[PDB]
Order: sequence, then structure tokens, then C-alpha cells
Amino acid sequence: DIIIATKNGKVRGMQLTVFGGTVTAFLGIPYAQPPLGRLRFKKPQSLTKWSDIWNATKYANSCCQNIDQSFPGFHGSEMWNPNTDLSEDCLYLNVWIPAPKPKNATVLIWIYGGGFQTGTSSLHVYDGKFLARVERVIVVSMNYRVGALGFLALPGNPEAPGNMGLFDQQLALQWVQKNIAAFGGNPKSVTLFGESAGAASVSLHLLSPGSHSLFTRAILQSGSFNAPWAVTSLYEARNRTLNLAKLTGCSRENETEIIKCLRNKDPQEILLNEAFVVPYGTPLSVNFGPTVDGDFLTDMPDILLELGQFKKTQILVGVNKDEGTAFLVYGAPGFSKDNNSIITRKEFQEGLKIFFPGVSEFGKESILFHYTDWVDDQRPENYREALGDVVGDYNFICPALEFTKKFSEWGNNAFFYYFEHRSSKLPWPEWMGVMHGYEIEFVFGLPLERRDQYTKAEEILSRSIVKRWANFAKYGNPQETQNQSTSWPVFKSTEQKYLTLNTESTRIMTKLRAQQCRFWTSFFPKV
Ligand SMILES: *[C@@H]1O[C@H](CO[C@@H]2O[C@@H](C)[C@@H](O)[C@@H](O)[C@@H]2O)[C@@H](O[C@@H]2O[C@H](CO)[C@@H](O)[C@H](O)[C@H]2NC(C)=O)[C@H](O)[C@H]1NC(C)=O
Ligand SMILES: *[C@@H]1O[C@H](CO[C@@H]2O[C@@H](C)[C@@H](O)[C@@H](O)[C@@H]2O)[C@@H](O[C@@H]2O[C@H](CO)[C@@H](O)[C@H](O)[C@H]2NC(C)=O)[C@H](O)[C@H]1NC(C)=O
Ligand SMILES: *[C@@H]1O[C@H](CO[C@@H]2O[C@@H](C)[C@@H](O)[C@@H](O)[C@@H]2O)[C@@H](O[C@@H]2O[C@H](CO)[C@@H](O)[C@H](O)[C@H]2NC(C)=O)[C@H](O)[C@H]1NC(C)=O
Ligand SMILES: C#CCN1CCN(CCCOc2cccc3ccc(/C=[N+](\[O-])C(C)(C)C)nc23)CC1
Ligand SMILES: *[C@@H]1O[C@H](CO[C@@H]2O[C@@H](C)[C@@H](O)[C@@H](O)[C@@H]2O)[C@@H](O)[C@H](O)[C@H]1NC(C)=O
Ligand SMILES: CC(=O)N[C@H]1[C@H]([C@H](O)[C@H](O)CO)O[C@@](O)(C(=O)O)C[C@@H]1O
Ligand SMILES: *[C@@H]1O[C@H](CO)[C@@H](O)[C@H](O)[C@H]1NC(C)=O
Ligand SMILES: *[C@@H]1O[C@H](CO)[C@@H](O)[C@H](O)[C@H]1NC(C)=O
Ligand SMILES: [Cl-]
Ligand SMILES: [Cl-]
Ligand SMILES: [Cl-]
Ligand SMILES: [Cl-]
Repeated sequence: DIIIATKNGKVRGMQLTVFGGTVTAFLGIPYAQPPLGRLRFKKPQSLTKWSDIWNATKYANSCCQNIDQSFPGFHGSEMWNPNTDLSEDCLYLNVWIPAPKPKNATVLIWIYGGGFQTGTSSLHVYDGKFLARVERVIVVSMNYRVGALGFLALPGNPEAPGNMGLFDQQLALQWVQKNIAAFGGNPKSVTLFGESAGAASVSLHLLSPGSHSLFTRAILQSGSFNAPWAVTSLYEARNRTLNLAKLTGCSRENETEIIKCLRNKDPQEILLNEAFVVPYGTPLSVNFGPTVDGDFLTDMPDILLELGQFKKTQILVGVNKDEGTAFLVYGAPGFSKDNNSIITRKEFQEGLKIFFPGVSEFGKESILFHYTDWVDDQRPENYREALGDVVGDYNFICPALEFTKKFSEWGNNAFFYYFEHRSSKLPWPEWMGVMHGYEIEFVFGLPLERRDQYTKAEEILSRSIVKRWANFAKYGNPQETQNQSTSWPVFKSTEQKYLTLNTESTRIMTKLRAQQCRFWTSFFPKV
């Protein structure tokens, strides 16, 4: 029996066998008052102590959310769907500690992605027991509110101020500061890491002054706040709140009376109406997301980034070779996970309408002009690949590179990676390549389990990534120093060196996607 005294009461964990060793897991520790009733849409409230022993021996409820229904029975999509009951009562976190109890272990805190509308910390690919077993770090992950319940915004109104899911994250970072020393962790050595919207969340904690003292360093996998989907204007946020108010029958002159009416609606009526709150949506629509609330985020974050107003520390940032392909089978004409998806020029132009609905004719022609200058115009997958690269460069790769450039300009060490290995177990077809989200299982060390169907070269790759991430968190420097590995150079705004991650040979390269990102980052914001 393993019982740990926290600030709010005792918690009981469970022992797990991992690679002929042992890890102690505490699953489903509450870190806030359940945000129900009059607490729905408000910032998370502190917890009243308990006197029994809280049993933290199973994952908790995931937060309310809509579920992807495009491919029922298909593991490629269903592996991202929540795997515990959905409930508003979802403000819980998990802790994996090495056995025997460490003395002053570095702490890694995971923030999951999902477009700020979906996600849960209990997914199989987020299991922290391997990192705890192999590197002797402590791993923490939390559930935070998503969709309208996490991000509905009436700017300035405490009954629905916005950014509630971000304050959920922040209250969990505070829980670690106040309690992790009792688990053997070092609260002065905490690294946040996250992917997609989780990575955008990490980047906003670098900018929020209320998070400054709650972590040391940051890792951003395939996301950053300057991505076009990641921050919502106060303009759209207000239009979106009122549109939801109309859809549920809650239109009222007194703004606060709207929130009260929305608080007597069942979670399912809210969830079903989130989608139509926007006139035209895309596969990357973030109906309810982060806003400039004047609290978590004190100014538009492009301005904070440009003018150097962020926590000065080291960052690790990276992207995957085929970020864009996953979204093509969720609406682009002629695309299918079940054939090779060779599209024509006409289908390509229609795909741009789907992904850029509010963009002028000239705006769409300029995308086409820049991405259809083939070497061999006979290659039948020309248009299929162009649309993938368009979606990935615009939405993930060029924002992450620009974030890294601007951040490094204020004097801190940054390290950039390009992940280009396609999992041998990947259920999606080969044309989709090295997809968004499929580096995560290598970061968490699932290929170190010989019992799965991963190759020997993938065990080797994951082992190296796990050491680099852990060395970054402990020491600020993501080297693998023992096995004659390639040295990872610092990313500077001048030379812009990055490291490639693959099973063949890691290489140092310069100026990733230079020509493409000049288009997206300089020209296209004007249109
Ligand atoms: C656990 O270790 C900390 C030191 O953490 C390191 O220093 C940080 C600056 C950061 O770089 C981390 O990544 C490092 O791992 C010890 O902190 C000391 O605490 C005493 C008393 O509180 C204080 O007088 C010292 O100045 C602190 N030292 C530093 C460098 O800040 C802490 O005591 C250790 N705790 C245990 C139980 O071993
Ligand atoms: C701001 O919202 C209005 C209203 O949205 C409509 O009603 C909501 C309940 C929801 O069902 C939306 O999907 C609806 O569109 C938007 O006004 C509509 O705009 C579309 C096209 O832009 C038009 O076809 C509708 O007739 C408009 N309806 C009304 C009542 O004016 C408006 O576009 C939104 N603002 C922005 C900038 O998009
Ligand atoms: C690749 O598949 C898409 C999608 O086709 C669907 O999946 C299969 C079960 C197929 O057998 C059809 O029953 C399904 O519709 C194909 O796109 C469709 O093409 C037809 C033209 O014949 C068109 O009428 C549909 O609207 C298209 N559907 C969508 C969603 O765009 C596509 O033609 C296939 N490509 C190749 C190269 O085979
Ligand atoms: C996969 C995939 C494709 N699908 C797209 C649509 N999604 C519908 C619900 C909302 O998801 C999202 C909406 C908007 C922007 C988004 C950006 C990134 C992501 C990333 N992820 O979801 C994971 C964590 C990698 C699985 N999701 C976003 C379901 C996933
Ligand atoms: C909390 O757990 C206490 C200990 O029981 C443990 O859990 C059971 C399921 C066995 O698997 C074994 O590992 C332990 O004996 C219980 O005595 C206590 O009642 C539990 N509390 C609540 C509220 O259920
Ligand atoms: C929404 C939800 O998950 N509710 C509760 C579930 C179900 O009520 C039952 O398992 C029957 O479905 O049961 C628990 O009490 C349990 O048995 O550990 C945990 C949880 O609080
Ligand atoms: C709205 O109603 C609340 C509660 O009755 C009240 O405190 C607030 O002042 C009202 N505001 C307006 C503008 O009527
Ligand atoms: C270094 O190589 C040895 C070879 O036996 C291997 O066992 C070990 O896991 C490697 N370490 C890393 C960090 O890759
Ligand atoms: Cl209540
Ligand atoms: Cl161009
Ligand atoms: Cl052509
Ligand atoms: Cl150009």
C-alpha cells in the first residue's frame, strides 16, 4: 500500500510492473471543485480538504465533448476518442512516479491537444508509466474543459470570462507546485509539454504572467498560439456566444441573464449546437477557443511575442513531415482513406474552397499559384500532395517556425526538430505519410515495449527521443551524449538549423520550408 499525504488529503495509488521494474500510478486525483451548476463557465475554484483516503486507482471522467463519428470501428480515428465516461465533473489529474520513490525528480507535465474542442488525458498514447520507468522522471497530466464549456466568452464578465480551460491547466500547474515534493518531485524543475492545441496551450503559458512561476521550460509538439486556428478574436467570440444563445433559446438583453439561461441547459443541448455557431466551418474549425480575456492573456499574443513579453527560458519545438493529410479525408472532395486519393486540378481548387471559405478569389488563386509549379506535371499525385502541404504549412509548420524565430531573437536557446518516420503500425493508408499526432507514441516510449508490433529500428528511435526529451527537461539541452549521436544544434534566427528524427540517419539541416513559409508568413496575411 502506497499512501501520500497531499495538502488536501491522503491519496492511495497502485503499483504497476513495467520492464521488470515498478511504477506507482495515481490516476484521477481531483484538483478543483467540480464546475457544475452555478460554477459552469466560471474559472475553476479551489478545493476543500478531505479526511478519508482518496482512491486514485483509475482514470477519472473525461470532460464533455462531441465525438468524431466519421469512421466507426476504425482504430485510426477511434484511438483519439475519449475512453472514460464524459461528465462536467472532470477536473482531475494523474501522476506516475518511479519506484522506489525518487528523491528530487524532474517533473514533466503533459497537456493534450484536440483543437480545444476534444481530448482526454487517459488515452493509451499518453500513458506516462514508460517515461517514469525509463528516465526516472515524474509525469503529470490533467483533464481541462474544452468546447463552449471551456472557452465560452463574454469578455469582462466573470460569469463567462473566457479561457476557462486554460485556467484549469493553470490550477493543475499550481497543484504540482504545492504538492509534488511529497511524491518525490522537484517543483523547481518542471517542464511542460503538449501537442497541437496542447502545444498552443504551452506557448500561451509562456506568455501568461500568472503561469510564469509555475514551470521551468517548455516543449511544443506541432502547435503554437500564432497558428491561424489557435486564438479567437473578441469579435468572433461575442458573435459566437450570441449565436449559441439564439440556438438554445437563451437570447436575453441582460448579458448575465444569457449565462444563467445557458446554465439551465443540459450539456447535450450545448454540445449539439456548438457546430453551427459559425456560418461556415472547416475540418480545422475551433468554434470556442482561447481569447484575449484581459486576465490569462493581457494583449493580443502576436504583439507580446513580437515585443519580447514572455518568460525567458529554453524551448524545444518541432513538426511532422505530413501535418496536413489527416484533415483532407474530413471533407475535401475526391479524398478517401480507402483509396489513393488521386485528385484533379478541379478537385484541388474545390479543396481550397473547403479549407479557405472566407478567402477572396485572388487569395485562393495565390495559394494555387504558389503550390502548383510542378517539375513533372505528369505526376498524378501532384494535386493530392499539394493540398496536404498547403494545409500543413499554413496551419502548423510555418507558424511553429515563426514562433521559434521570434522567441529565439530575445536571447534564449531554442531547439527545432523535423519528425519524418511513419509508424509501422499506423492504420491510415500510406499516401497520408507522417501524420499529425503520430510522433506522440514515440515520445511516450510505446515502442520500447517489445510485446507490440514495432520494429527494432523503432525501439532504437524511441529510446533516443525519450533520452533527448528527458535531458531537455532535466538540463535544458536535448542531447544524447553516450551513443555517438548527432549533436542537436541551437536554432538561431540567422542560420536556422534543425534536426531530423528518423530510423535511418539523423541529419542537421537549415531553413525548413523557406520558400513556402515566406508566402504564408509575409504575403498571405495581407489578403
Ligand atoms: C531539489 O533541488 C533543488 C534545486 O533545483 C535545481 O535548481 C533550479 C535552479 C533548476 O535549474 C532545477 O532544474 C535544478 O534541478 C534544491 O533547491 C535548493 O533549495 C534550498 C532550500 O530550499 C535553497 O537554499 C537552494 O538555494 C536551492 N538551490 C537552487 C539551485 O535553487 C532543493 O533543495 C532540492 N530538494 C531536495 C529535497 O533535495
Ligand atoms: C454573426 O452571426 C450571424 C448570425 O448567425 C446565424 O445564426 C446563428 C444562430 C447560426 O445558425 C449561424 O450559422 C447563422 O449564420 C451571421 O449572420 C448570418 O450570415 C450568413 C452568411 O454570413 C447569412 O447567410 C445569414 O443570413 C446571416 N444571418 C443573419 C441573421 O444575419 C454573421 O455572418 C456572423 N458574423 C460573421 C462575421 O460571420
Ligand atoms: C476514392 O474514394 C472517393 C470516395 O468514394 C466513397 O468511398 C467508396 C466506398 C466508393 O466506392 C464510393 O462508394 C464512395 O462514394 C471517391 O470520390 C467519389 O467519386 C464519385 C465519382 O464517381 C463522386 O460522385 C463522389 O461524390 C465522390 N465522393 C467524395 C466523398 O468525394 C473517389 O473517386 C475515389 N478515388 C479513386 C482514385 O478511386
Ligand atoms: C486527428 C484528426 C482530424 N480530426 C479533425 C477534426 N476533429 C474533429 C474534432 C475537433 O478536432 C479539431 C478541430 C479543429 C482543429 C484541430 C486541430 C488539431 C486536432 C488534433 N487532434 O484532434 C489530435 C489530438 C492529433 C487527434 N484536432 C482539431 C477530429 C480530428
Ligand atoms: C479505497 O480502497 C480501500 C482499499 O481497498 C483496495 O482496493 C480494492 C479494490 C483491492 O483491489 C485492494 O487493492 C485494496 O484492498 C478500501 O478499503 C476503501 O473502501 C476504498 N474507498 C472507497 C470509497 O471505495
Ligand atoms: C459518470 C461516471 O463515470 N460515474 C461513476 C461510475 C458509474 O456510475 C458506474 O460504474 C456504473 O456505470 O462508477 C464509479 O462510481 C465506480 O464504480 O468506480 C465511478 C464514477 O464516478
Ligand atoms: C443583469 O442582472 C443581474 C442580476 O439580476 C444584475 O446584477 C445586473 O446589474 C443586470 N444588468 C443589467 C445591464 O441589467
Ligand atoms: C545506448 O546503446 C545501448 C547498447 O546496448 C542501449 O542498450 C542503450 O539503450 C542506448 N541508450 C540510448 C539512450 O539510446
Ligand atoms: Cl448550483
Ligand atoms: Cl507565390
Ligand atoms: Cl496541371
Ligand atoms: Cl512570394
